[PDB]
Amino acid sequence: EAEAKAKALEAQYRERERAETEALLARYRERAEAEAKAVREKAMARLDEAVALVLKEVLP
Amino acid sequence: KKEYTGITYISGPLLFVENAKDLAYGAIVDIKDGTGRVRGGQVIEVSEEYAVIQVFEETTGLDLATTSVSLVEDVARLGVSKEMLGRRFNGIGKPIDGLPPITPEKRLPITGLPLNPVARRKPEQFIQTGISTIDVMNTLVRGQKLPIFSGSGLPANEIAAQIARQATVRPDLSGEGEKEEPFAVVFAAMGITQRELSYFIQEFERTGALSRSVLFLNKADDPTIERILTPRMALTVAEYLAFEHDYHVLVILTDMTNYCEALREIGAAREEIPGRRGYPGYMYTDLATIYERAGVVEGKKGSVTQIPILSMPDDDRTHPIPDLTGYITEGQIQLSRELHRKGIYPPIDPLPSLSRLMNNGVGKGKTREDHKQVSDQLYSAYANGVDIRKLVAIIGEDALTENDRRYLQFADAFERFFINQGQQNRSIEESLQIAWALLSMLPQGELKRISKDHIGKYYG
Amino acid sequence: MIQGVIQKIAGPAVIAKGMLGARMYDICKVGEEGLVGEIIRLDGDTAFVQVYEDTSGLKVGEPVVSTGLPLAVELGPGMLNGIYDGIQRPLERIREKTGIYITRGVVVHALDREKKWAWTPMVKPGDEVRGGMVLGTVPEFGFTHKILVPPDVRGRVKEVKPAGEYTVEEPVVVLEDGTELKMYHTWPVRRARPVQRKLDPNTPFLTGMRILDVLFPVAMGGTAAIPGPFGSGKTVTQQSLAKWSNADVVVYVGCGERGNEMTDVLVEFPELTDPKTGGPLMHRTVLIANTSNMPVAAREASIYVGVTIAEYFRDQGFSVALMADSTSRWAEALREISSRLEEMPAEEGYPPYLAARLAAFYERAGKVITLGGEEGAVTIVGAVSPPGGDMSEPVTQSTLRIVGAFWRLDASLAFRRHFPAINWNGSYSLFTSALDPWYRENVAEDYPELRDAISELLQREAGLQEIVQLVGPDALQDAERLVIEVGRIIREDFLQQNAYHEVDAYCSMKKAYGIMKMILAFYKEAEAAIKRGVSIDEILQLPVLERIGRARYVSEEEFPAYFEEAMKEIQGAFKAL
Amino acid sequence: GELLVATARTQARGEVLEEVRRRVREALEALPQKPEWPEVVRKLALEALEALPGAKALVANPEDLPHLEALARERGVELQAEPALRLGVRAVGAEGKTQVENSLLARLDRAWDALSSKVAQALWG
Repeated sequence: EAEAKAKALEAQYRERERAETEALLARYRERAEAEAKAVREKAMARLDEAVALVLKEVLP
Repeated sequence: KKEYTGITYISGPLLFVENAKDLAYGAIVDIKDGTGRVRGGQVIEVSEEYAVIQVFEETTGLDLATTSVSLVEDVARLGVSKEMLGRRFNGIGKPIDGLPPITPEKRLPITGLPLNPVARRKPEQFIQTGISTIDVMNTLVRGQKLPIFSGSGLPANEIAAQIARQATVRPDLSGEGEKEEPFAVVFAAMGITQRELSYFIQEFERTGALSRSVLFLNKADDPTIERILTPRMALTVAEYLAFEHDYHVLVILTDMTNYCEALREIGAAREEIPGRRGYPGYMYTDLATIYERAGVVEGKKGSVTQIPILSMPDDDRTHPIPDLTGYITEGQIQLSRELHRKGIYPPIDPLPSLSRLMNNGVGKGKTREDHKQVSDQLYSAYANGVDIRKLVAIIGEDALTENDRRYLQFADAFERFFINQGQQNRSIEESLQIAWALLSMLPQGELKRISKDHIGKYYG
Repeated sequence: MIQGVIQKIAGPAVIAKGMLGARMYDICKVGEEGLVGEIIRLDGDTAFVQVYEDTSGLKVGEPVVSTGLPLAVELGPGMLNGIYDGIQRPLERIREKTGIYITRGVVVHALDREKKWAWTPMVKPGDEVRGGMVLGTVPEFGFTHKILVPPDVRGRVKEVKPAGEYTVEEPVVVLEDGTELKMYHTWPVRRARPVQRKLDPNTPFLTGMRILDVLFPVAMGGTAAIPGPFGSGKTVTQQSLAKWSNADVVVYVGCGERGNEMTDVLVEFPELTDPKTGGPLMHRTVLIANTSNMPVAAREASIYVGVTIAEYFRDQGFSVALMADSTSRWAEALREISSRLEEMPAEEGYPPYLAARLAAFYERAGKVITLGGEEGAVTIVGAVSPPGGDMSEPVTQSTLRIVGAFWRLDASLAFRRHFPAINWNGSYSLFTSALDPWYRENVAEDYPELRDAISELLQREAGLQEIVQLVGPDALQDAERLVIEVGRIIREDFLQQNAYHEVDAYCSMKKAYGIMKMILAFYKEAEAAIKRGVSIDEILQLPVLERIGRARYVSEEEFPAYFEEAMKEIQGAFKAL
Repeated sequence: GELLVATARTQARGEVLEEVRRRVREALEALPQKPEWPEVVRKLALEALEALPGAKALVANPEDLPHLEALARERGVELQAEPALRLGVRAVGAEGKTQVENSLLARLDRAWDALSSKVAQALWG
């Protein structure tokens, strides 16, 4: 009975670890893609202004 | 921008440019050959007569009708940021990860201004490692720069790996509540070969530390003069992340022997009069300006704790590299060959190691009240066992008296059940209980340094 | 193609002026008789050439012609079944055109340029090639020497000739770029032939001898250092490793060395046979001789020529074994040129960048995967010859920080003519922790615990022989004499490799496992009876001790049938009690 | 997962900075073929000549040789017309020992670090 309970607990723990790792990797990849697209959109929104500032710092 | 031509002489790491008025002393110059190759170099002597530049890379391919010398950074600076905890660097801090460099929050001088001892602080709080020798007798606390000597081929890399993965300050016995922040590893390697590199990076990806660590790798197949820049460049980032973000930076400076050989090469190219065994005199000042950029400051909860790994040449405490290291720094941990043939992991002989500032770390409340007397009694009893082993080897086993066998059983029981362990992580209570188990082998009366309270509360 | 005249000649050094733009480390034809020199210490408009031949007989004002492009070899087919000298010009050619000597300044070819090899293509027009990509194949001896893209060549293929037979310089692949590709290509000997990525060593370089893989093994990408003074073999051991291994090409680079060793290797190899193929052993061994009478500057060319050839063969799917013999003479070459050039010496004249040179040498070894897709590994056995033991010398305590194994030869133990003279303790290998799963799959199941037991019994005998010597063997209790006798069984029975007898000169792993399992079953069955009250002097001349004592001279076709019956005698020998 | 998210955000910020750097590179390309580019080249030539202490030769493009020719007629400098100099000028001082650059691309290479350290915080929000 102890060996059967140990085998069942190990299999259930491995299954729960695999499912939780899949869910956490999916949530991390979703947040990564969302934050990357949002940062690209925000940088494009803040763009075209300081380029002339860096050019005036560059041009004499 | 303002190039210079007129190289008169090139040999070894050195090259002599002339009409070099406006090269500031100690600046970075990139060397441009005929076909596009660019090299690093540092200025080390300026005059209106001429100037001298050392070369950060190989000197192959330089002619004299070309190879212009271009100026940057009057003193040598590192751009420094915090988007920095994932990407490795070469010996001069170019990042090799297939990603763009850091957007620098600041610009810092790589040499390091010397720290004000008024602005320091007592290095107080205990750090456990798991390793019972360190966590019982030779205390490792926050803010100390303790080096680990290695012999010929003793596993220094695995000791550094275990203290990298499973060392943790314990807030609860210190009595401050908790914040329980884990560490941050500045791993700077100077001529590790390939195998040690593989072992360290696979150990770090198996413990998951590469999301909070930085590597300045300057491998064996890298050029041989950028080893002078590697530790100062790492400790610049260490000072940064400690003293601007309240961290607990641990710095692994691997294999200082290659730093000292590179220093010997640049000292002997410039004819400079060496001290003992061909090392130049300013090696003391340069190992000082590597080591003593470490410690704790008052008020700011950032902190730097260093493990420099030495490799003793003739596995001795007498060669100038470990000798001058042990004069500069405060407390060291020495490995030994004699225990290593007995499978004893980690092979730490506990006599010649010494914590400099055990005395302020442990005591009442912080560790337990017994710890100082316990450590002193272990030192004295085990030293008596070790130097009675030689007398036993002289006069034979059957020529022994009482308490000689008790010291000898103490000696080998100690060397096989205190230091001898796997990669298991022993606590402070667990190691002290194993210490009382080993102190159970002696009859009382000889336990002089243990006072009456501890001997009347914890024998057995 | 800058051209000056000789200003000054001192030592083997020719410092020639007028070089205003001679780049570093060039090959320059110095002297009017085609001598070959390396260029260091650029100074004003004046170089500093060292010459790789001698210079006894030159004058002032002879022209020095730089060739512009640095010291390089020509990697291609035809290297096998070959001897070379330090600048890689093969010696049997010179015998074909000089005699039985070496003269100052012949001008010959590093490869044969009149041998017709057999092309077979493996690309088509219109393809893309980057460096290190497979182009074509040539059967060389038992071989598929696959000529590949030089690692600085990238572009579109225009045409490729079909499967004819050709000269080794024939332009056979022309890109859609204006680039041609011959069968060879040059490469400088101070640069690693670059790889995609380095692996980790997990498979043992089967060194073949008993002690060198039972006790202190070397992995396939690993490096080993062999010290040892005179009279401690070292050459029996190098030739035994050249004969009996599992390499694919052995690059035997011997510098500062006897001549009898080189001619021994060239006499007795074309009749003996590697275990895998058949045919002569000589068709897998490229050897670079540099006899100690040959001029002293050629050695630093020779060693890098050897490791360059090793990388060119590790790019072709071959687990290359390299034997760099007597690198202390290469350290003497560095000492001689640095003392010729008047720099600072440190630690007995060895110039302080010797650790950088030696580290950049040994770091070229390892287990990589090349750009074509093959795997590969190159291993280095570096024989260091320290003066008198005296291991605090800078060459030995330089190379001790960068080796994966360290096989310290003794001097005392090679005076009872025990061979090989490996020290039991104080010699150590760092690959025992990684070769465990391969062992547990491919020699035995309980192989690592077995040699754990053997190692601790060797340690116990070494810790017991001291009181044996001090108090005398009168004071044997009962069991310490059995420890002594198992020690005598081991160092008289298990470590006694002759390297001259025709079945002892190669050992396997299964036969070593069999003998070690026999010794441990012998000890674990005698230690049962030693507490039953058996006289320890009684137990010695039981007849199965001869049956283990000459149990190494059977071959593999004889060893299991002898083996299991020997253990049957091991069991039944104590039923006679 | 957090390391992957940080790598994604770092690659996004680096790609935005690379797009801004390519826009500035196109601006530097368009700055040479401009109507006020001769006045700007004369201003940069005056700045380089003030930077050139005691030099001898100043080299620039041939069509740019008119754009500061009154500056070239001033100060007695050896005006060399080298069409390699697409942006900026060069200055060799009197020995063959000390060159000086004035390129807009070299100025961009000298100032892109400060451009990162300031304008990335400016343009991130």
